[PDB]
Amino acid sequence: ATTVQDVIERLTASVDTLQHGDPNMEVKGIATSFMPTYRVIQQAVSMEANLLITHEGLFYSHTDNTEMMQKDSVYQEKIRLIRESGIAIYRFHDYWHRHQPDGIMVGFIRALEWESYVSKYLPTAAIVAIPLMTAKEVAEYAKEMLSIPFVRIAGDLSAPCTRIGILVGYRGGGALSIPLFEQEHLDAIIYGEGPEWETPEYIRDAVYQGRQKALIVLGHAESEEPGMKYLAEWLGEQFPDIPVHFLRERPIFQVIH
Amino acid sequence: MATTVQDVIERLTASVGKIPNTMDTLQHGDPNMEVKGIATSFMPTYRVIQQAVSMEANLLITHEGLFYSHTDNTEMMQKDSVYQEKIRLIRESGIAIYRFHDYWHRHQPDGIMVGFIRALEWESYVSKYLPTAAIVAIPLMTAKEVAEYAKEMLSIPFVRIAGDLSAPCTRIGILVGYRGGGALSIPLFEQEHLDAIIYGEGPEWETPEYIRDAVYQGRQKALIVLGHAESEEPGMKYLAEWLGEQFPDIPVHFLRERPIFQVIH
Ligand SMILES: [Zn+2]
Ligand SMILES: [Zn+2]
Repeated sequence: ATTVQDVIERLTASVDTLQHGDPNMEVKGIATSFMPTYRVIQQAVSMEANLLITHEGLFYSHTDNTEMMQKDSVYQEKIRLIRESGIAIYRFHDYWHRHQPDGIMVGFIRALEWESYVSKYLPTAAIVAIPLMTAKEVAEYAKEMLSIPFVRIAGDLSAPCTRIGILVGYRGGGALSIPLFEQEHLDAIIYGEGPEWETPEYIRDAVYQGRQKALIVLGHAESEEPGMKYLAEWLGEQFPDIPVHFLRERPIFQVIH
Repeated sequence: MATTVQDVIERLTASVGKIPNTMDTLQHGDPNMEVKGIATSFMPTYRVIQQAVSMEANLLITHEGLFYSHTDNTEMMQKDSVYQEKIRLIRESGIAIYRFHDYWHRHQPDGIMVGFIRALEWESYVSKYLPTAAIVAIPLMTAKEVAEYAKEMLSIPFVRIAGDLSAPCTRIGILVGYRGGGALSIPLFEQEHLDAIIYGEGPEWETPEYIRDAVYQGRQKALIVLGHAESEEPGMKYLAEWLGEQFPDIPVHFLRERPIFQVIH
């Protein structure tokens, strides 16, 4: 007779709020996803999952924008679907990141089958030491393992890489990323999203100065969806009598080239 | 009478009142130096500075900061050889570097925005200039066609599109630079009844997800994301054209940079 709040308690004790729904509802199935899109909510209904665990918020902000969205028709139609669906939606974000090895990062490393190459887990990043690959080869490897349509790369595509730093989510900014390059003697960094005018411009200059360095930018959702698939596997083991599944979304962007 | 660096600064900041703790400052050089040449750029990259020196332009006017932040970092400027070698180049360059950002955006028509609209040859289609956006009413194109048009007119290798590539687009909002976030973009979509928005850069979890859901709900809307430099370089090219008019004896050149990213597909 596991309830919504029972699941939240197990998640909160492995180491973020119930955006909607009855915490005392009995859980009949669980979906996980990076983003609680309108279509993911419809898919949860079709799967008869009445608890959706997602990484991001419901209404396109990390802050509470409910008042600014009250007159918005997209918000109104989404809240109408949520009320009709009877689903509960829980945002699981900070806890998973703050675990000893960050669970989002662990999921990413596992998706790339790089468990055996991890040199160290840092609070904000992980470091891997791999057999030599060019930066373009690392970019192609990540694209293939993650099954994503495109990646972006700054700097030297031919840079020989044996030490790589990984930062998931919106962690590509210069304050987190730039110090790692010489502190951990990195050839390249992989990250999800960050300001275009910070770490990529550092790499542009470094390559201009002759350094063989590069930056592989995956996409924010692309960098964190392995963590949410990993979460569904963990939840399915924690609750073996409740069906639990990851829902993947389509890429947010298409490239016009 | 010759023209000095501070002379150019004053001509640039002339019609805009003083902005409190703006970082539109002189990053390096002597304000009383005479200007033999002027270069404009979006970003003061290592190569941009080398080219300005090589062209004997001794005043570089750029939109962004010198060390990979909107706030330069003395901590980690000390270590890291990349920062060090760039500082060494600047010092031995003997050129003046002035960051023209807020005052450019706060010109009566946003100078970055006017440069962008000129580069797309869309001045005839402007419906209004808002403080932090422009609205254009264009001959009907699909969203994909708008994206392809922007890519061709700006001479850039790729653009990205969220939403409905089939969306019939006539009313388009434009936000240059890092203004694509939902605080600015989402109100505009329903206040100004936009079919699409073109912007430089913004959080992937804000406006693109709004449009994803809009399209899931049956709306025919799209988002075209150009890149930060791609959205603001035309504004610095236009600044070079303007500055040459204002200082006719001084050679003025716009220094374009490479795309920051290559796409692997
Ligand atoms: Zn995250
Ligand atoms: Zn700008």
